[PDB]
Amino acid sequence: AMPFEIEVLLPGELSPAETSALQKCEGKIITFSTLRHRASLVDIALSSYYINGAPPDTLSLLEAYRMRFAAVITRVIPGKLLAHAIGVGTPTPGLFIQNTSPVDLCNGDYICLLPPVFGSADSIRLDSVGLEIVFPLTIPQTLMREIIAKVVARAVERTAAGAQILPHEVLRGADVICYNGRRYELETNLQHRDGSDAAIRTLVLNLMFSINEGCLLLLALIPTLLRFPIYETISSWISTSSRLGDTLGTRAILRVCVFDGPSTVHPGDRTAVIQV
Amino acid sequence: TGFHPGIAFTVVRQDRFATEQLLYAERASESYFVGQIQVHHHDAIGGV
Amino acid sequence: ELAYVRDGVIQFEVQQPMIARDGPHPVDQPVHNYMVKRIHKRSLSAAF
Amino acid sequence: TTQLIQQVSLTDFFRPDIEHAGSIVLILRHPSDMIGEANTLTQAGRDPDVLLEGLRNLFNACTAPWTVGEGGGLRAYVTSLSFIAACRAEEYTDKQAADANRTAIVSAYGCSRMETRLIRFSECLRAMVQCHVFPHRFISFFGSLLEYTIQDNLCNITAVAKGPQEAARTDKTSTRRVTANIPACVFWDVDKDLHLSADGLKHVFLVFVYTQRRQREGVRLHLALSQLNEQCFGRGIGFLLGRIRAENAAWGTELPLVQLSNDPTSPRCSIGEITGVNWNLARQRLYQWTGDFRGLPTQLSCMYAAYTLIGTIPSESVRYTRRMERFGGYNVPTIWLEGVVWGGTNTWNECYY
Repeated sequence: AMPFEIEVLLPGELSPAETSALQKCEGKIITFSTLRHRASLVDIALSSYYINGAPPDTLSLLEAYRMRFAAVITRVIPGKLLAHAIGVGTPTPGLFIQNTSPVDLCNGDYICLLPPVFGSADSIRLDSVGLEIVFPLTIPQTLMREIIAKVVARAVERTAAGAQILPHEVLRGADVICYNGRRYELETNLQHRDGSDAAIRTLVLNLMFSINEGCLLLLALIPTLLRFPIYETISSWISTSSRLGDTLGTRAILRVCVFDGPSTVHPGDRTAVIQV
Repeated sequence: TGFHPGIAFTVVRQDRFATEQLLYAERASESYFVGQIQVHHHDAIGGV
Repeated sequence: ELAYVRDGVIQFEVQQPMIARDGPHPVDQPVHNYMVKRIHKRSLSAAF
Repeated sequence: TTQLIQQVSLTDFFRPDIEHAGSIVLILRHPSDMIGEANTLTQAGRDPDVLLEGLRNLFNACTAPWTVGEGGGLRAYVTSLSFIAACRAEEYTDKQAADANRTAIVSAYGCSRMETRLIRFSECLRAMVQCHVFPHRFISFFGSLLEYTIQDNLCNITAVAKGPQEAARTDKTSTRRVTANIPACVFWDVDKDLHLSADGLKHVFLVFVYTQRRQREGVRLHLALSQLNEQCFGRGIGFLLGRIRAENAAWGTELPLVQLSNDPTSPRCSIGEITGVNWNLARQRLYQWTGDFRGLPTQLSCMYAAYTLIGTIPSESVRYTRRMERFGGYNVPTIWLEGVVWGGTNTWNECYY
C-alpha cells in the first residue's frame, strides 16, 4: 500500500516574502472538503469556510473540522506544496507535526484540532492572490474540554451586564490552564473584550438556550422535584442538545511518539507523530 | 553593629581545579570481548 | 573582467567524525557544515 | 508490525530491572497541575489544602526534593501497575494476592524510605478524591515494558505502545519474545461475574473505582477483561458496583409553568413590554419562585468508576494462565495473558448513574 499524497501547485507572482513565510508553515494541518490527489490554493484558504457568504465563527469552525478531511503539510519546494492525509488508512512514514498552541506537548499525548478560540490566530496572508490561510491549534486531549468550558463560561459573565451578577468581584480571578507544570494566564495581559466575544457569541447562545431548557422541561414534568405542547418540547430539546453536543465532543487524530529526542514539545517546536 | 557575641566560627569551603592526568597501563591488563553489530530503525522528524 | 563582477563567492564543505558511546546520552549522528565567503574589492593608483 | 515508544525517567515509583518484561506501565501527569484543578473543583466547606500537604509530603522523601518544580526536565514520569496496586493493597477482595504483591515490592525495592513512599502515595491518592481531582485525569496507559537501560537513579524505558504484543522482539534472557502479564489482584474478568463467559473476542479495560464518604475515601484500579464494548461496559460495572453507587450518591455531597400558561388570567408581560420603567415593576407582578439548586447531587459527587479501553484479545477463546512466579526475592501470583493487541485513544468514561 502507498500513502495519499496531495500536490498543491502554488501559483507564480507570490512575493519573495510570502514564499519564505510558506517555507516555515510546514508541519501544520490543513483540510479539504473532498480528498483528491491534486488540490488548489483556494481549497485550503479561509474563503472555503464562508458559510452564508460571511466568514465563519467558532461554532461553524467546530462543525467544519468534523466534515472535512485533515492533512499535514510535508516538505515544501519553491514550486508546490506536498501534504499527506491523516484520517484515511495510509502508511504515512515520516509525518512530523509542529506545535501551534500555547502549551507543551508531552511524549504520549493525544492531539485533537481546535479552532482559535482565544485571542488571535497565526494566519499567513497571501495578498498576491487575495486569500489567507488559518491553521488549527494542536492541543492535548486532556485540555480539550477545560479550554472550551472556560472560554464559554467567561463569555457569560460578560453577558451578565445590568447588575444581574456583581461585576465588581475580584475574589475569583485569573482563570488559567495549568498543564505540564506551567500556568497560561487567559487574559493575555491585555483586553480582548471586543473582537473575541463577537466571534463566539453564537456558541454561547446555543448553549444558553439549551441548558436553560433542560432545567425547565424537568421542572415542568416533575413539579415536586424541589397550548404548550409538552411532547413536542421533550422532542425538540433532545434533538437540539444531542445535535449540538457531538460538535463539541471531538476525538483525537494524532499521538506524540518520540525516540532519541526530548520528551516535551515546546510551543513552536517540531516532533514526530503516529496515526491513531 | 560590630559587637562580638563571645562566639567564634570555623569557615569551610570546597573548591575545584581542572587537572591534567597521566595514566599508565601494563601490557594485557584487560581482557575484552566484542560481539556482533545489529541494526534497528525507527521513524523520526523527516525520515527513517 | 574584475570590474564587471557584483560579488564573487567561494564555498566550503567540512565534515566531522563522531564517537560511539553508551549511557544517558542520545546516539550521535554525523554533522555537515556548509559555508560561503565573499571577496572584497580594493584599488591602487599612481600618477606622473 | 508493532509501535515502540521510549521515555527517560527517574526510578522512584518504577524499577525496570525488577519488573517483568511485558508488564503494563503507567505514566504520570505533572504534580503541579493538580493544585490548579483542586483550587477550583473543590466543593464548598472542604479545605483544598489537604491535597497540597499530602502532595508536598509525598515528594519530600521521594528523591531530591529540589528540582520538583516547573522546568527541570527530569521527573518521576512512569509507574507500574504493581506499585499503584500495592500502595492500596487493603481494598482488594483477594487479600492473599494483594498482600503477597505488597510485601514483594516493599522488600525488593530500595527499602530506604520505601514504606513511607508507599504510604504517602496512598495518602495523596486518597486526598485527590475529596478535592474532586480524580486520579484518572492524571494517570494513563503508557505501554508494556519491553527493553530498558539504567544508571544510578536514572532509567530509560522502551515499551510496546500499539500492535500485537508477541511481535516485539527483544533480548530477554531466555527467548527473544515476551507476553503481557499483571498481578493477580488487579485482575477482574467481568464476564464470569455477569454469567456471559462466552467464547469470542474480548476487550482489555483499565477501570478505576472510587468510593467517597467523608474522610473515608478509597481508590482502587482493576484490569477488566470483558465481552461488552466501550459503550455497554458501564452498565456491567454499575450492576457489579451497586453498593458504592448508592453510598456515593447520598454520602458524597456532604414550578407549575405548564399550569400557569393554560389561562390568560394569570399575570404576564409580553416581550415587547420590557422597557426601562417596566423593569422594577416586573419581577413582582409575575409568579414568585424561590429556591436554589445548591446542595444537590452533581456528577462529581456521585461518580464511582472511570474506565478506558487499551487493547483487545482477538482469539477464538481467551487463554489466560494464573501461575505463581517470583519478583526475585519473593513469590507473587501473576496472570499471563496471551495474544493481546494494544489499542488506545485514552478516552476515559465516567460513571455516575
